[PDB]
Amino acid sequence: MNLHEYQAKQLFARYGLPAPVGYACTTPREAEEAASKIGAGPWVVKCQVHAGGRGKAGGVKVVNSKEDIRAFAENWLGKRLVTYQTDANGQPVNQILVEAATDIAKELYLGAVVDRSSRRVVFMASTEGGVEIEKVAEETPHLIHKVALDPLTGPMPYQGRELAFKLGLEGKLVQQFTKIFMGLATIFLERDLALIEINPLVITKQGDLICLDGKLGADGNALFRQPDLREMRDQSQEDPREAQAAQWELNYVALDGNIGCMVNGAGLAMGTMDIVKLHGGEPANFLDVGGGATKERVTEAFKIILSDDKVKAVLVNIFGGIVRCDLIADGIIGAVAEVGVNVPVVVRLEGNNAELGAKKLADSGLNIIAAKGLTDAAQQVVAAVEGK
Amino acid sequence: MNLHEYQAKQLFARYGLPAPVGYACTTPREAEEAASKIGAGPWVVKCQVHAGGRGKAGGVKVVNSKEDIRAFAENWLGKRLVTYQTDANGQPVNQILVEAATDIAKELYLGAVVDRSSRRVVFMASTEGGVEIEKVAEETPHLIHKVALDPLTGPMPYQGRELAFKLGLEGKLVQQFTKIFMGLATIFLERDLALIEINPLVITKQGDLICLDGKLGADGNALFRQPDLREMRDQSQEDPREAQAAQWELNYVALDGNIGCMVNGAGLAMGTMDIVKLHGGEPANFLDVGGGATKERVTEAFKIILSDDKVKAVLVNIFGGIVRCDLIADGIIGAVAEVGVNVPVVVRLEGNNAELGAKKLADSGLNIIAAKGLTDAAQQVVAAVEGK
Amino acid sequence: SILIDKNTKVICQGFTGSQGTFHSEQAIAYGTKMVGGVTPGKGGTTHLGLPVFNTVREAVAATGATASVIYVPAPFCKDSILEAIDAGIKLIITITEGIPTLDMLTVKVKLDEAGVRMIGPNAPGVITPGECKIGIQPGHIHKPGKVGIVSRSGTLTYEAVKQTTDYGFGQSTCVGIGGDPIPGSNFIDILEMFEKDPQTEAIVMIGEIGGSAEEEAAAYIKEHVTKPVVGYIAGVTAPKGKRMGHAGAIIAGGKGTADEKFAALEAAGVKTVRSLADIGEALKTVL
Amino acid sequence: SILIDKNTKVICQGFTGSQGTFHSEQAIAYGTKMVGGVTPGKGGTTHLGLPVFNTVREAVAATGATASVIYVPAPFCKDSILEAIDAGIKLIITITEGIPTLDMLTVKVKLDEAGVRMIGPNAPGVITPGECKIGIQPGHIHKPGKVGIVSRSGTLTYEAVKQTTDYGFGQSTCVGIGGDPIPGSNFIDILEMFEKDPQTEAIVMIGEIGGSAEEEAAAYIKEHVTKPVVGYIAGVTAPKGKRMGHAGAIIAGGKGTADEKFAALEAAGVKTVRSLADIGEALKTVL
Ligand SMILES: CC(C)(COP(=O)(O)OP(=O)(O)OC[C@H]1O[C@@H](n2cnc3c(N)ncnc32)[C@H](O)[C@@H]1OP(=O)(O)O)[C@@H](O)C(=O)NCCC(=O)NCCS
Ligand SMILES: CC(C)(COP(=O)(O)OP(=O)(O)OC[C@H]1O[C@@H](n2cnc3c(N)ncnc32)[C@H](O)[C@@H]1OP(=O)(O)O)[C@@H](O)C(=O)NCCC(=O)NCCS
Repeated sequence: MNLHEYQAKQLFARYGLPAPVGYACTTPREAEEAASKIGAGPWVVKCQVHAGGRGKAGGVKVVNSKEDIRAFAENWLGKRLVTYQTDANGQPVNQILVEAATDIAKELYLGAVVDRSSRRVVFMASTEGGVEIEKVAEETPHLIHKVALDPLTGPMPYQGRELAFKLGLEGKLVQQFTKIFMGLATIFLERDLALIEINPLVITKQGDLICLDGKLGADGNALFRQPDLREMRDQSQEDPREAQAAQWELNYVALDGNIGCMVNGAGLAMGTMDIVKLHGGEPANFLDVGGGATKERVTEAFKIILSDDKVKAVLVNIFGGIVRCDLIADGIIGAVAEVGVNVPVVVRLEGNNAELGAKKLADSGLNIIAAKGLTDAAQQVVAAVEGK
Repeated sequence: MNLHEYQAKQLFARYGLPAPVGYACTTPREAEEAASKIGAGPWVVKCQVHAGGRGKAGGVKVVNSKEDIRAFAENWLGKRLVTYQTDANGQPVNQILVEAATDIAKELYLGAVVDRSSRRVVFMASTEGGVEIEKVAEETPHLIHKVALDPLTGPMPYQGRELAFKLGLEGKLVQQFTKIFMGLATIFLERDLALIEINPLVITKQGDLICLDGKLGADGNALFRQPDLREMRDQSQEDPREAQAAQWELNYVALDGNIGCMVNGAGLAMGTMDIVKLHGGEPANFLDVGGGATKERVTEAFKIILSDDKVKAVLVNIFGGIVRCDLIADGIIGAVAEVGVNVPVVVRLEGNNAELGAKKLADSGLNIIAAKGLTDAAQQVVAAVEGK
Repeated sequence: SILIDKNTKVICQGFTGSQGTFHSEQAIAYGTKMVGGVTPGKGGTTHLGLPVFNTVREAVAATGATASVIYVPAPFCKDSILEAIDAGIKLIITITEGIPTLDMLTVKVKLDEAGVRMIGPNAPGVITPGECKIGIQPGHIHKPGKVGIVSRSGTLTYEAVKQTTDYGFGQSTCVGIGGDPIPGSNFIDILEMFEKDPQTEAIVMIGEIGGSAEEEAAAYIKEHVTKPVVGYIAGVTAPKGKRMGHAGAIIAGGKGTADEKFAALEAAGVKTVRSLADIGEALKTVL
Repeated sequence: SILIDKNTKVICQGFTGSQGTFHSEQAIAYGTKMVGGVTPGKGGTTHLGLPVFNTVREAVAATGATASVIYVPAPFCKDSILEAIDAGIKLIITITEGIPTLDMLTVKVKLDEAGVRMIGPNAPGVITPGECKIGIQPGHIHKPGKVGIVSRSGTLTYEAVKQTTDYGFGQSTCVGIGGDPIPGSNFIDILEMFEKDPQTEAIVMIGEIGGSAEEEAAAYIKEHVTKPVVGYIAGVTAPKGKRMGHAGAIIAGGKGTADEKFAALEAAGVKTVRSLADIGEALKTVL
């Protein structure tokens, strides 16, 4: 689960980490009024969307008149921002972060993730701030420094200094860097973060470390014990169908194609998509039924999948699960009738009563082919969109 | 460093642990006024001294009239309480804890220490509450249950349940016990405790777990990062010479005997005492100079040691250290003159200029024998008290 | 076969819960030597004709179970697993989905130091066809045989199971290591066990996007696996940086794409197959 | 000799501090191959003619030191020790006194898993007379020899050192394991090293009140130590439950009295001596 920059910064504040003076405003009026609360211009106004690359899309500007803050807020509030990290549809700007201008002397990068290969939370620091960290990892690997949090001891100050000295920091900046590391590592552990990215972590002309930006990722699996983060969820930043599917115990992820996929199992889901791909198809989505395929669940699945116009056929691949193949067929039938599915539906069924459920599908009359095996299923759904 | 029961209970409160309703009062008036703040009698009034066995010494009583609370506070405030756990001189009662009477159904024991053998914080629980835990360990070892906190994971709920089920608790009492364990283990780790002892941990007639008593021991070595505990130190509970010695970088511990021992090194100190013992002597104290034996330090040492009338000779055993043997001799000389040491002083010196410092002692005129070796030193100090 | 057999004595944590009950009934019906269960608060009772204990330690003392299947909701798993480890259980199969990554991070460090093996979490379980079944997998599609299967996915494993039964190869043991980012056991751990297992003649390794377990497993296979390995990775068509169902199925930092794993496996000499439908065929080939 | 020798390359953490400076000068004068020091913030400078580094890792890369002596104030020791362990240092001698017990509890768990050996804290150090000196002990009372000494006390060790030099026995190596409750190394750890050391012909084990390291060491000696062991425990006249100077010198729960240790040692066949002045004599006897 992603947080907004303003939220990450509130959090940083809460942990004594340095971030610009700023306020998240929801109206042009609040935004222009925040200028004076901040002080002397110029001020930085930033759209608050979960995606990055807001800069290159004009959502971040340094203005020097209240009249400008206002114009900016007016231009963006309620509008959707499209960055290279959002789909073509962009993310809604409901807050404009208005902060004090910062005097950048140098730009560093400091971030952390759970490294699956070493099974540790790993902090990463680079003098290559302001740049996409992946790019720096690609090209100048020797400029990225890392430390692994020891699960037995918690973050240790020497790790912060290690990074500080490798960044060539010195003097008070080392102590300051260490503080930031210790607190970010503390936040990481205590809020069950999945990711922290400060890009850029800035050394100001006045010679102080400051978090110019902040990107926090929380572990969704830990939200049950993170009430604060739980409330910070901004649903508007994601395709609503995702949260929609989730209440229904479905995992939905919209894609580009026109062949809807409904499968039980994430692995089978991805694999199904790939097979539709292998057979010249174009998967419109990932939808993992995973929770018992009850009739209503399937109905929901269909509503969610078909809520996308590009969908010109739906492949249903169900291997096993809790419900028997005939009950699954009835639900597909019932969902296709009810939801008024106007598209061809190919179904692959494996398990008890696979054939009886196939028969039930064939005898429905509805445009639902019962495939005989997965390869077949694919070819048939692919074929079923040819022309459509 | 020990805390008072009332302090431990404030702490327990702070961590959501259940303890009686009570107030630490410093005057009979506050004490009698606390009765009504508490409610319906009867009330429990307890002298607050670090030692235990306050009960068997009359410092804990269940009274049923304000007039009684008052009489009790009047009898004890400013007076010293002597228990089997204090020296014959007792500990000052400066607070009377006035708490609500508790309806005891059953008495359990729950405590924790750092177990040096297993190198873990270990919680211990027993159904044998109200009893000295050592006694239960002696006699019914199978009734003491233990769990070791895993340093890598922190206290875990299953450990609390383990103990709960071994105590035969059940129903909500298990959840309640687990909470108490989780919090006591959290306090132990976070406040750098050395010891926790809830005796008794009571199951009330109303069927709830409550901390009738509390005995917390903090790790002195951690006080630099425990500001709260730091302020809780009640110096009046210990021989003042101890804190006195500490500011001077001396480790003093009063004993019974009449042969004062001044040595550098805790090991050498104990060993010195034992040798004086082996040679028919009776050590009056443990005093480890340990910090550079400067002249002033030695002077302080003498003041502290001799501040005990029973002292009829002082053995000084110094092996090495930072100051050369002759400078040490001058300081002994200077301290004996200045402090006006009126007792024989035997000195064992080893290291650079051992003999030159021995000469300096012999040529002082002062009653200071320079021993030739440790066994000798002992025999001479022992001999030096014969008759005196 | 690896991990379990006809002699494995299993206890179930969360035994009296829905899934714990339902899936223990299935285990019991298959002949798995379920010998008991743990549900704090119901010790002293019986369920499915087995004793229910309050703690794993009481259950182990009582039954000698060396394996535990965990059906405890996510919020209490760390606690459960840690309790099992502490009670001496040598094998933990954790079915639970949703365990915080930071909990598995700690658990994994513990599992390794205590020398306890854990298959999962977010896994379907383990089954040695004809001998032992721990988990939620459907026992009727398995056939005692010679192919060992390891997968990060439940359903995809079934596809491979179906195929290997339909080619008459059968399965020695199936290990669903789960879809979480920090699993208790990984491909290399299981692969090594198949290599050392006489009964396993070929191996099917099923992966997906995310992490680098597959790439490392490839490197390991080239160097220490001699039996033939057929491999399949799902997620070729998965967007980057989006969780595809399983917590671990997510391409983080543009690293860990299906193609990379395929290629890394191909380079290590593994027989990869692009369509999961051809796992059986590919086995026939190197068999 | 054990732990260190003429070839041990040592770095010093807290090198530019008072004690770090003073005691490194002594080490240097004795011939210990001090090769550098670490003081965050003074990397790139020189002190005592050795390079000063900002981190232990820079110091190890630079010098190949495998040992580190730590003179860092208590509040920063955990950090220091953990930094050394992480930098690959294989031997840590920690002189620092006052380290919170809970810090050493964690450190000790770490030391053991990382396979790093730590002598201390609150210890005088280690010295292999004639070859290497790390610590604060006075080098001039030692004599290269055949007696290995382990003690929880600094000063008491000197007494034993003096005696063994004055009987001409000399010392193979002296290990002051320190006076803290959770030391990095204990009697059994060091004892085992003396048993396996050809140069050490007899052992002097010096203990005191508190804990049960001596009692366990006795049990160990009976079973695995063949060389003769002379033992001495201080604190016969110590009150219970009162800290006698060293953090670990305290009889907690009426357990760990000097007499118990003496008796436990006697039972294991160790030559105990009641007066520390007769350690030399007792050695002569079993020598
Ligand atoms: C594990 C899971 C199945 C549990 O679901 P569930 O059985 O419906 O949950 P229930 O509440 O019915 O049962 C849980 C039981 O755990 C018990 N429990 C809780 N903490 C426990 C602990 N520490 N030890 C033992 N049992 C514990 C409860 O007592 C409860 O049983 P009860 O009803 O007798 O009180 C579910 O949380 C889950 O993770 N599902 C996803 C599984 C999955 O998709 N796996 C992927 C493989 S492809
Ligand atoms: C360890 C001890 C001797 C340090 O005392 P000290 O030298 O007077 O302290 P100083 O402040 O002079 O020096 C400490 C140095 O550590 C450094 N330091 C702090 N944290 C550090 C770290 N993580 N890594 C490396 N060095 C560090 C400081 O830079 C300081 O040196 P500086 O003056 O160049 O800045 C003292 O705290 C102590 O424990 N004394 C008791 C020793 C004892 O009695 N032992 C028993 C054996 S019998």
